[PDB]
Amino acid sequence: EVQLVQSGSDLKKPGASVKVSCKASGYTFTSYAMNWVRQAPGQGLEWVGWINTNTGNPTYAQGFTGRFVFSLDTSVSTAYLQISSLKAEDTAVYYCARESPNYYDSSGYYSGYYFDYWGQGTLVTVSSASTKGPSVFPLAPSGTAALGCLVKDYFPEPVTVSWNSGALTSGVHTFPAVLQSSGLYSLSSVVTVPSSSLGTQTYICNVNHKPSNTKVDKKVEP
Amino acid sequence: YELTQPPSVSVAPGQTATITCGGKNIGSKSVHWYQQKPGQAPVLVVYDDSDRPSGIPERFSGSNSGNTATLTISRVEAGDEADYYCQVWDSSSDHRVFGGGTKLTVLGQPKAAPSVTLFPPSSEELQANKATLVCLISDFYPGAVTVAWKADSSPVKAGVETTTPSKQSNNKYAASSYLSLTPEQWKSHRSYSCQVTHEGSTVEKTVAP
Ligand SMILES: C[As](C)(=O)[O-]
Repeated sequence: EVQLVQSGSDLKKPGASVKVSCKASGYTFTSYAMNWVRQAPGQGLEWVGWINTNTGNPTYAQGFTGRFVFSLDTSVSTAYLQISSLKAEDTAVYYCARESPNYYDSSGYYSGYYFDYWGQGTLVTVSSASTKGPSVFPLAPSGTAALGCLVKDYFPEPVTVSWNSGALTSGVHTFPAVLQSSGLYSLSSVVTVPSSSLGTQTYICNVNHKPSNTKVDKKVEP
Repeated sequence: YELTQPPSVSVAPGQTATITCGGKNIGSKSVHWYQQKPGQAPVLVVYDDSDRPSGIPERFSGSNSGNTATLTISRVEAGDEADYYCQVWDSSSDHRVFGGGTKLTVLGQPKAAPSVTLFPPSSEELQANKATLVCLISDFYPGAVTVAWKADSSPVKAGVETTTPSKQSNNKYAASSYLSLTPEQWKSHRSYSCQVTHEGSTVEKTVAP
């Protein structure tokens, strides 16, 4: 039962370095090659290179020469990926994958080489942004009316939005965040309500940004 | 060595999808196929042109001859909706190469035009010497949209930030776009428009200072 298990998400500043781990189990680590593949967000798979698990000798794809380093710790059946002088374009999910046939199989030349088992992936985020709590703004409605709230310029993800402390759930679209060129996030939540904006039919959005201890209750009025 | 794949393939459920992978003398190489469902890691679905790893259904097949390799998927289910990638090993360079990938869409519902909501800057934001126009886009199918902003008929490219579409609980998509301006820029025009193009049709909304 082959398993490849990767280290968790990592957030790094431009210029820094990352080390990503890949622990193998359920097979002879030193009998199979380990490959590394990159996937930038919303893009295709890109082969980074392979490492010989018996010698430690790495082979890099074109352009993955210089800042990418493969290494091993065979005693703990673990393979490492290191990326130095990080740039914002290094923001990607990194997968490790076992390759078949193995080193000692004579069928390799004609039948090789495919990635039969993959790790779950490690997201490496490269950003110059610091922790920042958001500003929350009411989005006033102009037989139904839409009202909402804008959760502006925070870092990092996540934030949660609820309406009237949870008591309001029907007609609620909470939209995924946008990443701005500043490196900060923004999102909106909108509620469609029957046009009964009673002088006191209160609509409050509850915003939580846990990484900055932000909790905001905003009344949304016509 | 280059592998060329069509970016997009659409299929009616129960019908058969065909995904091609072109390469000079690809027939002389072993071709493998990976299925990647959203938010998940790739899974090997076909290796050595036509073999299936254990657990992969008989509906998945492949062929490889001359300059084209093909992944065929019979009686397509909603569960088959994913990105498919082909891969080869090059004995000359000792590289493994991936094609650019094909998004497979299983058309499980009719075309739905986006519903668009446009909000002007709030009083609170204007007080903090800032101005954001919020364009909320929902319930569109298929999951692809283009957004353009307009001021006094002119195209606005600066200060625009748009999300990728996202699958909602119903099987429709949502997206949003934000236009950041200074309070003076906001007040300097008669109206601002958010224009959302979906399958060649534009849904437009206007807001005025
Ligand atoms: C039907 As809806 C809540 O996605 O506008």
